Amino acid sequence: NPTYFFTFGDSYSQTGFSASGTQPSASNPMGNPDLGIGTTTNGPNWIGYLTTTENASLVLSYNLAAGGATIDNALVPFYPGDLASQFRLFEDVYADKPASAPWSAEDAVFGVWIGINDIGNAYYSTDAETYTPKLISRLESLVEEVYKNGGRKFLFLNVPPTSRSPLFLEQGEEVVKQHAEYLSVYNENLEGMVDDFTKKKGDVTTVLYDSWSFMTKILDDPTAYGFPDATCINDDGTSCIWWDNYHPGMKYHLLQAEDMKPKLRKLGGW
Repeated sequence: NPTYFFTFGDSYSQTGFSASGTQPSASNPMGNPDLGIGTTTNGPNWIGYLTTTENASLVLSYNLAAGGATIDNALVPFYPGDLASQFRLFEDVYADKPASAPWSAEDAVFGVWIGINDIGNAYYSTDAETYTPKLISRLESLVEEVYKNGGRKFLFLNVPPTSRSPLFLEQGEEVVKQHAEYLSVYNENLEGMVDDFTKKKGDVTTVLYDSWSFMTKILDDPTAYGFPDATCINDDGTSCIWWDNYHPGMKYHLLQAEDMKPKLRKLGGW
């Protein structure tokens, strides 16, 4: 009795899963590539950890996330594999519940972690209070497609403090601040959307995971988590919070997955 965990997102979530590659099974829950390959962490990422280390029962991971993704290239554009295209890939291969992924409302969990790149590319050129509702409304319409297919369990991660990644710190404290203020508005509107959707549907199970506060706790007191400081970079993924100037390493992703486990019990796999 597996949980079918379909995920959508950006480079904080990518593993390089191909819908034409080896498919998830009990003996191979990630499908492809091997657990620990394809990420921006030097090892497993939060999805790999949730699927294989923090799981309370069998979880099968179909990870559609792609580096460079924004919500929809008609709003903030980046790479062709935006979130809209990831939902299209889902619609093309898994939405009709094929024998290879025979999911149902009671055993499918749809996880979305998006907005890092939308905010990263729009925080200085748009007004947060009126532009972020357009981003969030487009996210909600994508979620509605999965709802129409029969999905009922949803996991949303808010945007973490990429304002304090080395890439942003180097642009100056006032840019860190402008980005952080915009991001806060986005995350508030995301929360409102998840709450409104949950109430309006009445038949869904949802979790909004506050990655922002979790990461912020570590950045504020890095040595309490085994990191020497909040700014160093090490591509080993474990010596520093940062694997490169914009992405956290496997040690951070493991701490996040361990933090998420109790909050995901209600979704069935944890």
